[PDB]
Amino acid sequence: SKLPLLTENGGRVNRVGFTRLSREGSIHKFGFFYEFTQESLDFDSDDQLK
Amino acid sequence: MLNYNAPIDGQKSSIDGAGSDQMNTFYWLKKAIIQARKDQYFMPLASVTNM
Repeated sequence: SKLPLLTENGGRVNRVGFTRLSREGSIHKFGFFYEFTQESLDFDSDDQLK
Repeated sequence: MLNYNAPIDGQKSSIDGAGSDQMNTFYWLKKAIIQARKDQYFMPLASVTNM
């Protein structure tokens, strides 16, 4: 039914169109921290606790 | 803040959790405090007679 059958007299027939979509993506932030007191590193059994 | 607390008196250090504790908690000076011989009179005033 929808075949572009074009005759011999031509004319404005069989016109088409075009589209386009778009994608997306965002950026988030992460992070964490830990705490220590100097004594807990100076007076300690293990040398390289850090 | 993980603090050293006091392992000697019983309080476990913060990083030492569950069944653990500090494993070098003092210092051995390794220099014993010994006493010398008591002063000895009587003994050096003595002649000997061999048997």
